[PDB]
Amino acid sequence: EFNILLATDSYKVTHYKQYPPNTSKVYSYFECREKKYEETVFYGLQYILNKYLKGKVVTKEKIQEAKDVYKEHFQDDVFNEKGWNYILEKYDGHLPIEIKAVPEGFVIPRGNVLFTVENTDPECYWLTNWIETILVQSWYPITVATNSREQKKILAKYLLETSGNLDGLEYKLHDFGYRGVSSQETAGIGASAHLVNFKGTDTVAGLALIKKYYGTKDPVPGYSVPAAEHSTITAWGKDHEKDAFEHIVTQFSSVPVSVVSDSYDIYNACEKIWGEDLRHLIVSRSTQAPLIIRPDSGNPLDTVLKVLEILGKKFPVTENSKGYKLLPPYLRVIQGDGVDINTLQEIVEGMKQKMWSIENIAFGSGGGLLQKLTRDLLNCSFKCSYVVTNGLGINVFKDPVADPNKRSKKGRLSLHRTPAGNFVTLEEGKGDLEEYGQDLLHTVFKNGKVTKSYSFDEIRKNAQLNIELEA
Amino acid sequence: EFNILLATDSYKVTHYKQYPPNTSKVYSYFECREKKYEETVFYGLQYILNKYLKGKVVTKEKIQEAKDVYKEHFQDDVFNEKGWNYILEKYDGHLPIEIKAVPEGFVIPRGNVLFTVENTDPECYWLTNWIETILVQSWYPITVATNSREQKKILAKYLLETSGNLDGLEYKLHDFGYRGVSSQETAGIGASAHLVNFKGTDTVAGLALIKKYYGTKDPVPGYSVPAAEHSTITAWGKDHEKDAFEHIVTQFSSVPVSVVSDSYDIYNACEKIWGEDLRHLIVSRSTQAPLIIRPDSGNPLDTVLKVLEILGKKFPVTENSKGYKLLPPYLRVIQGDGVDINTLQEIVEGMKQKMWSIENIAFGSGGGLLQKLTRDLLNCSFKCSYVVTNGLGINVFKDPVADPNKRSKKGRLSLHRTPAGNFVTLEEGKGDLEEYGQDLLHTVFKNGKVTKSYSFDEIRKNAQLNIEL
Ligand SMILES: CC1=Nc2ccc(Cl)cc2S(=O)(=O)N1
Ligand SMILES: CC1=Nc2ccc(Cl)cc2S(=O)(=O)N1
Ligand SMILES: CC1=Nc2ccc(Cl)cc2S(=O)(=O)N1
Ligand SMILES: CC1=Nc2ccc(Cl)cc2S(=O)(=O)N1
Repeated sequence: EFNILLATDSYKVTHYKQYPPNTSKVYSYFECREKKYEETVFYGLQYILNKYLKGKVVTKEKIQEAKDVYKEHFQDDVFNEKGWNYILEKYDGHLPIEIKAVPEGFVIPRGNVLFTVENTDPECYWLTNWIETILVQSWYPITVATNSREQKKILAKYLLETSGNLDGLEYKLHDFGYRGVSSQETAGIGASAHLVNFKGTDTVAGLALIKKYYGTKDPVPGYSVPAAEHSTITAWGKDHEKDAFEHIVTQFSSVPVSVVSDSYDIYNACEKIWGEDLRHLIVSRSTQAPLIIRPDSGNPLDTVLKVLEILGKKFPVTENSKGYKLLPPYLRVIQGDGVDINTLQEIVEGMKQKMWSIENIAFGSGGGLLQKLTRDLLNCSFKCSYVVTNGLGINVFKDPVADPNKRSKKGRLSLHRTPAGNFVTLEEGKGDLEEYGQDLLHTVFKNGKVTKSYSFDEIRKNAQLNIELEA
Repeated sequence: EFNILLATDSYKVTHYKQYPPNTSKVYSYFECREKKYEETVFYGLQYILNKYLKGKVVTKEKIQEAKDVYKEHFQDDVFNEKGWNYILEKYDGHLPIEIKAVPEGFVIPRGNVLFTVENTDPECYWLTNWIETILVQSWYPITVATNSREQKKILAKYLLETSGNLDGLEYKLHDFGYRGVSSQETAGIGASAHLVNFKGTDTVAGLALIKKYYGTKDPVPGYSVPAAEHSTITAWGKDHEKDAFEHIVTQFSSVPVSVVSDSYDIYNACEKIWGEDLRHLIVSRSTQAPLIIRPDSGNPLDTVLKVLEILGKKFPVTENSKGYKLLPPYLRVIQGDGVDINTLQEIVEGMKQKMWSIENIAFGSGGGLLQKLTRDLLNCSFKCSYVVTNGLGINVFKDPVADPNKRSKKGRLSLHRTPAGNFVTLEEGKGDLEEYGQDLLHTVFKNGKVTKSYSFDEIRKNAQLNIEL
């Protein structure tokens, strides 16, 4: 069972003895620190609040286990038994903490306050930063959601340019990252973040997370289609690739089906097997059930362009109203190897240069989508900005001489609309001057209870692209 | 509750319809595919076997739940309900799978078989690759342990060169990565993989994992010391940094204490605050309880060197027998910002250039150690190499025309010591010829039961550096 007393960085165990004497309040905030990715999608805090922070999170047993662990971990007794006991006895194990946050799904420019944390009991001044570690892990769903949205922006731009519309945009980037992430828990979190922007996923773990913690009107938030892997093609034997292909597309004759085609020779597979030997099985398929040919190796751009040129000569190509080439509706391509935000851009631009519509292709991404990201990408960071000691509030901050990029904000913070309709973060309690209207943060957690929640449908709406929003 | 029927890539739900008819056996293997990082530490499988694969993992309720989810997920009825029913009825929900693996901790060159997976009942040919997704996640503890070990190699080389020994090597790289990883579960797994090589960690989650799944003779596998953060310094006010420092070092006067010193001006803090105003509180400290000064911003190399030069002029420096400069034993430095394998190398080389012993410094690493890694780094990969169809075994593989690096191995595999004492993977069942020694892969899982386990102590022993031996 999860124990919040054992879910912090070790050194934080010793912090209650390092704050100024008579400190009654510690107030801290989270931002994606300023100075690509000029704006971030705020998503994932609600998961952490519900799974880890709400309700009775302290018991006599959890206190004793933490005590015994830290005794050996530090080779000394430095653990704050009395402080944790106080929470157990006074509040029945419910955290005396208030957290305020921007609504989930909101798209906010870098350098803005996203959430704030403070203790609501003066005895629990040390509690605010004890929970830094688990709250800061929100960097991950934020970063996945943000990077996934940036890829949607690229896809939207080129789909609109080459086709005249955005039909099917939300299925253009499929999550293939289940095997390439660091754990089962990470898989569920990351896949959910991607589903903020898209509807295609093979990372099943994401579905149950959204259903439990966020909720959608629809039965599931994400979808998949039948698809082969190398084992189901190569198992037939090297001389029987065609037999495998025929069996698979015949088994899945009335639903869309993806078939990895590069086991031995992608170009032969496209031109001779699909393009000649099995062509009669492809041209008979329905628009609702296309064959989706999947290259999976080689230079991504070069391979996509050559696959398209091959198919364009074996199948009847049309020219859409924008002047771009379009495969028949029973035949599509998915590129699911080497795809990240950089190569995605290079592929779609290269397709556009060669007059291929983005209608023809979809992308899959695994490691690039869910694993190749760090806290450093958006500079997600939690810092103390305000304390009260001897009854006096002081504005605190760090400001390292050799890195102005690491300077933190001062004092009590609030988030506001500017006269032009943008975001601004006010420091030093200046929000109380009321020159900038109401604070846009909401209390989302207070004294062990979740006080404000968002459905996954609301989050998706908040996270929409401006291009989509242009009705 | 975790449901194995829901813990695979979606498309694998459809694969039982795609394999050749009359297939009784699907045999697959995991390797860190060839084409730095020439050898990998095998660690983490035992965690997965115990937490996810062993015992009764199939129930009626789990089958129904999966059926319901997949109906909506695919907008179609594809789902091998009968296959899963069979496992439930015939084997009380235990997986009819055999897994053979190299012992955990083993250090193996790239491009060798590390573990193999096969069904033990012909009805369950589809099950071997169902569990690919969960098994392949072993890439993470493998890669963390491997990358951590490579950093230990660098530290050892430079510590030996500048000091003549390896004293304290196992405390030279501390795990600061708890806040920088993607989840609580990842935190525990990653921290445990680092502790294969070192003993210093702030990622508390790793301790409980090792105790539950591996075990150590000592009470805990990893340790920490009291340390400040920016909040405990800055809370005192901008004009009171010295007061914060004095309070903290005095609270922790008889144990090592790390104090972040870059809140406002690291160089001022080292030269005027530690080096003058509070010098008297430092030079009095025990050798077992030094002050550990922690810079946390700026160019990692330039900052470490400037800090050492400042400290060397305010405190009595000696020259060791190798000719390198050494701070007094009550004063040490930790660099815990921007450290990864590349920058670690650049810092120790830079220190050696300026005649500073590696004895003087330790390193902390967070995102670089536990998060900035992918499955692509060592090319961790799981592929089918052997199937039996109509009673005939056939060796199977992929070999993409445009990428020879992705060619996979053929047939039944085994791992052997070579006459010169190296490793070789034999393909096409050639291991049965017994021209080499015994197969180094051992059965670790069979039909729902974990059949061979390793302690964390054994794993650390297996993962030792050559220079340590
Ligand atoms: C549906 C589908 N699923 C996948 C999952 C993982 C990978 Cl790695 C590849 C695919 S696909 O491209 O065959 N399509
Ligand atoms: C053509 C195509 N269709 C799909 C339909 C549904 C899903 Cl969930 C995914 C795809 S695709 O991206 O593989 N390409
Ligand atoms: C000098 C020093 N001592 C330590 C003792 C124990 C641990 Cl666990 C870590 C360290 S250090 O690496 O911060 N530096
Ligand atoms: C003991 C110790 N713990 C830390 C944990 C996280 C960070 Cl980020 C920094 C440190 S330390 O360098 O103060 N030493």
